[PDB]
Amino acid sequence: SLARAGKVKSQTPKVEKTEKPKKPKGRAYKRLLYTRRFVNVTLVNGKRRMNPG
Amino acid sequence: PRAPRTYSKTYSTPKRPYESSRLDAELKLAGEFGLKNKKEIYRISFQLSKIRRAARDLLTRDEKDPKRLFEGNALIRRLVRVGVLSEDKKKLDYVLALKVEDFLERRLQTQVYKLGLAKSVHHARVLITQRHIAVGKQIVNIPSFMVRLDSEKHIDFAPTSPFGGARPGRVARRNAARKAEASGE
Amino acid sequence: GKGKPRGLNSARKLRVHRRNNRWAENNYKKRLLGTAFKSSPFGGSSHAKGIVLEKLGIESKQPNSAIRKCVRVQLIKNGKKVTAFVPNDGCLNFVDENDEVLLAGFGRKGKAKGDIPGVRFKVVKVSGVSLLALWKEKKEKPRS
Amino acid sequence: SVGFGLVYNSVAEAKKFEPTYRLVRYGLAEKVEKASRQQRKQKKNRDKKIFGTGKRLAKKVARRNAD
Amino acid sequence: DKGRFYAFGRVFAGTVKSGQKVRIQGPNYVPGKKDDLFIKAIQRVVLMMGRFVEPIDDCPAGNIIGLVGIDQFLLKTGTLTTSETAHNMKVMKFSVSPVVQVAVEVKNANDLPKLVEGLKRLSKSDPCVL
Amino acid sequence: ARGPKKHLKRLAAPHHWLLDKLSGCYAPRPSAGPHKLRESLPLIVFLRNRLKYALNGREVKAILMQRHVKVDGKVRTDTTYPAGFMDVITLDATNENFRLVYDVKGRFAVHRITDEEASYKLGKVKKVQLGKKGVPYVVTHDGRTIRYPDPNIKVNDTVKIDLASGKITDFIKFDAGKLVYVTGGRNLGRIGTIVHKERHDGGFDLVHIKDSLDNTFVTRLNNVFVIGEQGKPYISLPKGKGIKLSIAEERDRRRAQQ
RNA sequence: GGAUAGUGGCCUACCAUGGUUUCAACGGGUAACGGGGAAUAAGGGUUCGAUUCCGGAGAGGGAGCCUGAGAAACGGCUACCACAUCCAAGGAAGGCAGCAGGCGCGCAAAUUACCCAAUCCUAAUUCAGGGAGGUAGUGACAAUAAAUAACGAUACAUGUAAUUGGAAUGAGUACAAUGUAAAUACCUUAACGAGGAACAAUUGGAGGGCAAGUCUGGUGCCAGCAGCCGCGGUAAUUCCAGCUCCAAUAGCGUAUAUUAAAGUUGUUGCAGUUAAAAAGCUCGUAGUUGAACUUUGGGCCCGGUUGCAACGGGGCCUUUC
Ligand SMILES: [K+]
Ligand SMILES: [Mg+2]
Ligand SMILES: [Mg+2]
Ligand SMILES: [Mg+2]
Ligand SMILES: [Mg+2]
Ligand SMILES: [Mg+2]
Ligand SMILES: [Mg+2]
Ligand SMILES: [Mg+2]
Ligand SMILES: [Mg+2]
Ligand SMILES: [Mg+2]
Ligand SMILES: [Mg+2]
Ligand SMILES: [Mg+2]
Ligand SMILES: [Mg+2]
Ligand SMILES: [Mg+2]
Ligand SMILES: [Mg+2]
Ligand SMILES: [Mg+2]
Ligand SMILES: [Mg+2]
Ligand SMILES: [Mg+2]
Ligand SMILES: [Mg+2]
Ligand SMILES: [Mg+2]
Ligand SMILES: [Mg+2]
Repeated sequence: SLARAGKVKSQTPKVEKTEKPKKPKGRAYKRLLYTRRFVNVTLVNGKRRMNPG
Repeated sequence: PRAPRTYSKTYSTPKRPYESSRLDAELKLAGEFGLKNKKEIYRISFQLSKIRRAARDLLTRDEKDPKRLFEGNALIRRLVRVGVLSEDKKKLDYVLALKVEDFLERRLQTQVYKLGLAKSVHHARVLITQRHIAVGKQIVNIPSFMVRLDSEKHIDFAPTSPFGGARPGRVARRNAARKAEASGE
Repeated sequence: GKGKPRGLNSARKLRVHRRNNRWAENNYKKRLLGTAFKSSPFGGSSHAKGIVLEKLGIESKQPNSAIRKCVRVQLIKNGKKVTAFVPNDGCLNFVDENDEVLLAGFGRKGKAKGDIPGVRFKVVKVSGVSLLALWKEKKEKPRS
Repeated sequence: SVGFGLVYNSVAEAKKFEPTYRLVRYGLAEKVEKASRQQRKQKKNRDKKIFGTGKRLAKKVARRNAD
Repeated sequence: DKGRFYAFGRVFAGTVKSGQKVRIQGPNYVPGKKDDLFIKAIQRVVLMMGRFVEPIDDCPAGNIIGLVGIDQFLLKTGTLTTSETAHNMKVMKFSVSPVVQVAVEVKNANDLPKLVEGLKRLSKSDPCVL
Repeated sequence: ARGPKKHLKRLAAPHHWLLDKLSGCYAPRPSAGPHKLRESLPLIVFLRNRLKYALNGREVKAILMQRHVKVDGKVRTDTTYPAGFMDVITLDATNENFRLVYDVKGRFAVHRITDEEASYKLGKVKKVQLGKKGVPYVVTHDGRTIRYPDPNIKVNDTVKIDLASGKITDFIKFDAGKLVYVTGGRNLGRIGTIVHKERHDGGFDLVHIKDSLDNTFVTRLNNVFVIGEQGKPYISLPKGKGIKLSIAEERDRRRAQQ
């Protein structure tokens, strides 16, 4: 039935965003990704990984 | 109305968007050559594919054919002039074996770094973009320039753009004007 | 042989046979018959404006649940009545009875998408403002 | 800076052959102050309606509006 | 022309210009936060007279003028401001109210969109109709 | 469509004019005149694009208005006068004379000539007919009619035209071993000698031409222009003399100046 | 014979019964103007082409016609049909599928701007005219280039932590100048114009296809996501959010159509026992296809191209022009 549309979005707590420093856009972002992925930072976990736990 | 204006695309996207090996190779190229995005790699691969198709169509023709000879010689001349094709590989079969890195090396952003004018490819990129590099007597503020193997001995700083000239800059002016007051007088 | 003429002078039969057998393809037959113009309430167009007639709760097909909150809309172009899904969490409050809505296809070239039965269109805008720009707080619906 | 240059054998030849806008730029005979294109075209269209000189029509409307 | 409905009103402060960025404020526009407020521009300032409109380039405060190219943005009334902290003006309360109510339904079910459009245009042509 | 066209859109002009693509919407339409529309060369094109003397069409008109230009002895104040093959452009100011001939690439080359031979012109005899009152005459490639011709002059021959008295001084016949210019087709601008003429009654007559480099090509009779006998041209040939070097040899000649 | 500028059943009089067609006539449909071309394409193909050029047709629908070389012209006329304008009601005037602009229709498309400076065109003609055309305004149609940072010092384990510093620049704004018909914009620059360099990049995703979380809170077959498979019914990697990460990036997503993928239209190049498909069977016209055979083989020369050899031609006889 109707009169239930938006139930979860309505009763979803409004967690506000967390201010962080901006990311460098463009060629600087490509540089940041290249260093994060190909200087062998501690992200391997055996072979390779891209998110923590 | 006036004649149509001809225009062509200079790149081509990959068929498979999310191939991890291709993404890693593209990121390696972008990091090594200080590229802004994947569109520059796409453009280089598109140019390489056009050249490869031309050389293939020429190689299907019989040897000493007039058209094959003329067009292959012209293509080899252009590639060695731009320095992508080495001087010992003027055969039209090593043209087929050209790579993306061969074109990316002749970039002005790569050459400014390899000539010691910059500390990194990204430093060369910002220096070129900020009009600091002159190829001959002409400022070239575009990292993709394809130095012609004779302008390489001429890549230097411009008379303007105060790393190769007289003026002391723009932020140095305000810094001096603030330091004169901060000194006390 | 392979069941088709190979003779150098059999081009007429070959092309006539191909012409006859192309009718078994759905896209070719629909294009040559102009099915989209007569049928397919969107008369060969990507989008169509309409006036919302009723909010309905259409129960999704098995094995699913969660009735989908569609709207019955009368198209301005031809007066045909279609059902349009309102895709977002909520967003049924962003559409009202007797409202103007832009509808697009559901992505499956006229086939019903997902577990929604008999629904081949979705709402893109309502009262002239994007449904996504209403779901996000970027814009607000004009007062009416 | 790369441009074009012309050197006529005389000032009379320069006036005879140089375009009016370039002469006005240099300082020679100035731009002729005509009306806007819309107004000029409207004026010529209005004159297209009247047949003769127009003093006949002026005298004819001298009486009417009124008597 | 059905659906233009020139915006008649008075400028109380400042000068309005043809082609001037202005803020449309709704009759219930809160001036603190965002509400039904538009950032649009005027297309033509108009002098309204005995049924003939004269285009005007600019009009000073305390005068009567019409506006062309606006009012698809405010339903009934409202203020056009250039300040960003400009409270909307008063709601223009009248001694009468809509009290006689009737139901309307088209005989031809097919032109319900026409009925809806006519209702929406009448609800803005008449100030006291609801 | 209701009458003759008077405009010439760009990209519809003959490509041998080498007009700019984006200069404007239109190209100078060759007015009616002696040679043709396609096979012509407007004076505005010759003065603003081939000699660069004038910068605009207004300047071309200014040049033409003061009787400076002269085509075949006459002033020809027409901005788009259809100058064509063998026509003599003479300007009294900047006194040099050009004979409009075809270069090896088929364009109308700028070919300076001298006053002592700009007097005459050559003309291919288009037809030999008996006019009114039994007076024979010849019609030439440039639309000239000449009364009382030599009784031995036939079609496909060439006639030297005084261009001052406008009369025939000499005539060359069409035969094997005569110097011929190619005035149309793929080989437009080539110069060679006649090897053989295949007749093809009803159809089109074909003629084989052999250049000085021994290259032999066949072309339609309609676009061959006898200019003399081998080694003795009656006119001054252009810089390349219609050799049609291959592209490789052209590149070699270009690279021979370093 | 008439008519035409002229051929011609183009029309007329007489005469004959012919002319087209399964090699598809004729009829019907086209959301069909044709082509140069466009997209996609290993090859072969498939789809599109109203639209910058060429040809045709039309100026609301027809029809008729004047002038004129050229019109069945429409910013020429006449009538009818349909619309529709002003009227003092007697009458008179109409044709934006030209340029702007308005209404309507819609998913769907811009200024009632400037100028003849270029391109050309027209005229009695260097001079005048040109919404042809050019210029600018609007414009994320599409296309090209590529800002959003770069480099040091110091601490920790080349990287990291809002531990600091000096440089560089254009995005802008603007003397002037160039550009322009007048400009505007671009280039070139006097001065100004970075530290959160807030001068802050977004669009879609993170189960698989398909690159990226078994993170946390919420909801609990509800709300919703989901192109498809599927997720959600109190342990949600899939919804709603925060963090982090991914992809492309001044672009990204969505809908429709189309192309490749599609060897799922197969000529190349499909399949037909059981997945869809061999006619119940035979005859047979059109069509398609159809056994073998007629100067081969000797030989002597001249001679071109690639490196004395190969490959390419020509001339003679051999019962042979
Ligand atoms: K389920
Ligand atoms: Mg078509
Ligand atoms: Mg049609
Ligand atoms: Mg077309
Ligand atoms: Mg159409
Ligand atoms: Mg056309
Ligand atoms: Mg017509
Ligand atoms: Mg119309
Ligand atoms: Mg007509
Ligand atoms: Mg008209
Ligand atoms: Mg007309
Ligand atoms: Mg128009
Ligand atoms: Mg930014
Ligand atoms: Mg700039
Ligand atoms: Mg999530
Ligand atoms: Mg994965
Ligand atoms: Mg199959
Ligand atoms: Mg079965
Ligand atoms: Mg079966
Ligand atoms: Mg048979
Ligand atoms: Mg046989």
